[PDB]
Amino acid sequence: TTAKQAEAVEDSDINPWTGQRHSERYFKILKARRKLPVNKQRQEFLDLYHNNQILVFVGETGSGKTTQIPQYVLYDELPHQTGKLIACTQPRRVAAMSVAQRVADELDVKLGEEVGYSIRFENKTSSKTLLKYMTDGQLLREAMHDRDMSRYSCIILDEAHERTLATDILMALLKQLSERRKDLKIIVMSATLDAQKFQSYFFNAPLLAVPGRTHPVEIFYTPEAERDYVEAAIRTVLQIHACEPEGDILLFLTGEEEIEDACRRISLEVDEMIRESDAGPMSVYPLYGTLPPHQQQRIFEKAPQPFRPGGRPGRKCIVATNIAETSLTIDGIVYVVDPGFSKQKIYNPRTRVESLLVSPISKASAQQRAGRAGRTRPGKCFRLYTEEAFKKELIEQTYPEILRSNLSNTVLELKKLGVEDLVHFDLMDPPAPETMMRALEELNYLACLDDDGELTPLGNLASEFPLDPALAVMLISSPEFYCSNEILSITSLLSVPQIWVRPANARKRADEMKAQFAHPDGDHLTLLNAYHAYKGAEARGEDMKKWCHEHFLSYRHLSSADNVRAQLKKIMETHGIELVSTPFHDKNYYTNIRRALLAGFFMQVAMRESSNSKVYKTVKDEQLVLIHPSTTVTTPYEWVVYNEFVLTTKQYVRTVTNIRPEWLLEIAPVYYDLSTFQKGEIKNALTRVAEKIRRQQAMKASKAW
Ligand SMILES: Nc1ncnc2c1ncn2[C@@H]1O[C@H](COP(=O)(O)OP(=O)(O)O)[C@@H](O)[C@H]1O
Ligand SMILES: [Mg+2]
Repeated sequence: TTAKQAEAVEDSDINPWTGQRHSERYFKILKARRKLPVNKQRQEFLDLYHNNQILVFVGETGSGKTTQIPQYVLYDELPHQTGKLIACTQPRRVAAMSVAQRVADELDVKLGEEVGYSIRFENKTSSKTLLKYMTDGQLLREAMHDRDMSRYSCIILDEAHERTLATDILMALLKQLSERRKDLKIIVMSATLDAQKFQSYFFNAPLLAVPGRTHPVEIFYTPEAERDYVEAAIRTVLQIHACEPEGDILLFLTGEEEIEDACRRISLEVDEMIRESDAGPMSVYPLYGTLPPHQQQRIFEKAPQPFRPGGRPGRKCIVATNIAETSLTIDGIVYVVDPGFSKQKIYNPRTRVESLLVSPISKASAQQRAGRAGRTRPGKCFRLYTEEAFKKELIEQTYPEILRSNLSNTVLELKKLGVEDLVHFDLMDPPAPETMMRALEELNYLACLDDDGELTPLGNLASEFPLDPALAVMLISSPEFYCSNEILSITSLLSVPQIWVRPANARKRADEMKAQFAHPDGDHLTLLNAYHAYKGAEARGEDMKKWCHEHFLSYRHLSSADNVRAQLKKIMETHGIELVSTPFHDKNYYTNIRRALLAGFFMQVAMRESSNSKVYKTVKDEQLVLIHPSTTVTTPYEWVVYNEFVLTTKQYVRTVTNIRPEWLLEIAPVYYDLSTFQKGEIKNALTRVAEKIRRQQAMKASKAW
């Protein structure tokens, strides 16, 4: 129970968890581990853990705080083994999976056995699991079925400073739960030191702070901004690899596509650089949210060394998103390239505009990025933006995600959790009252709540799905349109990255191939066609990776979509939701699907303003939009249902499907209650089609007597 006793247990020959003998790797890694900053304060941790129910832990990135602390807890409760588990929550998937693998290696056990991870649609655990690294959202969803979280004896909320939505809701739930369950330990971990609010919130909880031990980082700035930050970044990476000593490079970018393309171009220009120059070898690794486990783990490979000793220093380049900002640490990094951008989620209430958007980072973010370089040795950060700009463009911190998000899912989850008074829920930072209200009416239109604010059977059923309320409701309602299977496929496809691949060498081909999958009526149906082609090839016995390459489709994203589809399907079967399909010979096959979309996306509809323009106008928001140029639809109809709302230089809607206005009035009578529309073109059009519907009811057949 004391620190040295725990160490002596760790030092033993046999593995206490598996009854097998420890490997040499285990002792190598152990001896390595005990050099970490958190180690020398282990005892001080244990004390604080032994005398307190709730504890606040604060340390810099690279301390050991995520990999070591759960293990400290594990070995501490080892002598009196409890039947419950240890949960560590990471706001980022990749962090959870990667760290799970690491701690698996440190405990000398198989991943998914004693140490396991839990992500939405990705479960690497079993009955053997004592330590689970999960996404905070995943734990939040577990709480909905288990309000007291009876399977956990200790819960470690990690990376709390990121102030994500699920983390905050979890903090509230756990504050309220610490009063009921005194047998539950709670450890809140952070990187930013200002956790006095965390203390005050959790009944003045104690604080353990690890002294920062980062080496000095020298910060470099450009003279004047460079418009295209990507090639700036690439030329920077090249200039470093050619004109600097030993070390590894951390290059921050925005998303998957940018990262892959940049990796490829860097690889090319480095390859040519080898044949012509003094520059040594350089391996390049991508790092982003959707990346599969193997490719995640490949970033921890060590750099290649020169062809001949004494010169040509070789190295690694990690082209990562802001995951590498604070969530995880890579050793060997000495240089950091910071273009100053990240993909941030923004939400405007009034305009109802929810969107992902590449935007300027925060001052705090910038400082973290710079900080990573000076861990092992003193390092330098190349910031592409100007110093003056740094000083006065950059917001000082990224505001709480709660403050900038759609709270429909949140309110649904809270209702499922039993919260009967939302506007008093003791969250750390209460959301804007009008925003949460908007969540309430959005839930009202989906018929997930009754007039008493309680869950509709449909709402309760919707909470059982790992989906946004709209998507969930669409899926659940689909049997009424006699196309549940197809809507399942489409839900799955909508829940994974885009499936299209467009390599630089084969663009014209790729595009054309994409066009071959195109359905005339909409993008959802195009996705459906591609997926069906994929399943046909799979059934036929084809090599699906080769088939996907050959057809310019992402095998990763498609297989992922199939995984998601499987899980959603068995959730559907559990709760008695019918799986039905219209015979393809029927003329209503596609119309049933297009209509089925309106069950969940009746609020994301736009109307073409005139024939003299390609401009569409959203319903009840009066937002001017264009159909995104990445459409398989060559003939957009007057009315469209869109899935996404992206903002670049112009406001786009993405993944649109042609619909008939009558369907809006039929499937969505309450929301398209015409008397609740403002004066304008949309109201007039819908009025005309309504009056048209009345003419249609020419029949006077019912009269009986
Ligand atoms: N997947 C991994 N493979 C090898 N080493 C790792 C891995 N993840 C983290 N580490 C090491 O563990 C140390 C502590 O980092 P970690 O505990 O993951 O996060 P935190 O910064 O919260 O402590 C780092 O110095 C890093 O070198
Ligand atoms: Mg960590």
